[PDB]
Amino acid sequence: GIDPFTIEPAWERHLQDVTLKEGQTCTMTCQFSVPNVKSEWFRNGRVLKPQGRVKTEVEHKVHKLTIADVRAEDQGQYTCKHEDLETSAELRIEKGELRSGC
Repeated sequence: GIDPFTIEPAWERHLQDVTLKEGQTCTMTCQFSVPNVKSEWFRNGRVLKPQGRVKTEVEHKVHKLTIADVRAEDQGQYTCKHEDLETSAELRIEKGELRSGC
């Protein structure tokens, strides 16, 4: 028969929409079927570069975006794209005092 034991690129777990308060470290993850491959990150359409708060990590299949001490400006629907295949999630900073304090 077929039995595809080989793993063709797939966005099996799409980027997840994270909502948090400022100052927290973010980690937006997504599962790209291919082991140890890199991808281009986009924040609101813009190519994301791991500068300052941002760190671009990659696991076996899952790709992660680490953002230490996030701000409301660190939002911007993140898209993890590997050439052809892409995924996206809206990053949301909630925020302030009401329902976002202690």
